[PDB]
Amino acid sequence: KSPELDRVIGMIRERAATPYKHLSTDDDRRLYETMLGSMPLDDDIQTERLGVNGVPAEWIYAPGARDDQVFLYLHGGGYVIGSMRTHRVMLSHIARAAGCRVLGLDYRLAPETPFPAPVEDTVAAYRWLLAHGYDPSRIALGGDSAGGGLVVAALVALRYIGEPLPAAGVCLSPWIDMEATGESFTTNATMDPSVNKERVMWFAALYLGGKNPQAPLASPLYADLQGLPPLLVQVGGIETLLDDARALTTRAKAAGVDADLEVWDDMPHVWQHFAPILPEGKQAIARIGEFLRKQIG
Repeated sequence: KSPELDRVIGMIRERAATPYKHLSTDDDRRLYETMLGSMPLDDDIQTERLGVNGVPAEWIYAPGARDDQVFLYLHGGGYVIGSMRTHRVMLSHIARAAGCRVLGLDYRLAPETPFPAPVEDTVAAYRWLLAHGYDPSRIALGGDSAGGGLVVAALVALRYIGEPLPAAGVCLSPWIDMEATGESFTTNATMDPSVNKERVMWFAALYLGGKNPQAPLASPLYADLQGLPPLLVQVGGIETLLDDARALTTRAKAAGVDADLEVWDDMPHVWQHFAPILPEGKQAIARIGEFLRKQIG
């Protein structure tokens, strides 16, 4: 009922109103860009496009950034849409809050390049960091929705191929279950203005390219989470993805991982995206900054 929240909900509903199933993939991508395009990058943010082991990526950082601390970021958008164009402003807020550099990946999207391309890209990028002298103890992975699941999957993959693990993971409204079996997909169906089971199914079919929906790297709900670094998980109380965040946290703790779950009342899917215009978004990002400062600081 805050005016700021009302405004965010309005922007979300305007996008969510448009029939996406009749749109070309690129029109769906652009529709996402359109929603977020009204919030410009601060004038003092530095960015640079580059390839990291072949993956298109972008440095994003505010003045006074510690150049040795890196938040490797995986954007959301169902593994189908999203990019630094949609995510760079939020990332600049996190960068500034954490006092670190962000390295955001424009990782391979489906249907052009389906699962497990994003996991491969995340590993390639992390290997690039290590090859260029960044210390695992000063690197954290982060991601929202699809990217949030990808953080977990990438961490498991890295352990499986014997890479030194990074210091932490951050998951924002993580999507960890291709089949959308979480009960909140039923109970929060009318509470959640952004995300519903239909749309998730749409993304999963495109991401999977016919592969097993329960594959641990697509659905880390089924992955071995042993040995992962401390996780911060944020999610909104009205989200259909609420149970994905809870299930991830429960499974991580059972695996002996240090996982902290924050359920933010009344907040929509990836509300941190609207930090420039939403107090709760700035508050949540401040929390992320504190977590990163603790882990990679």
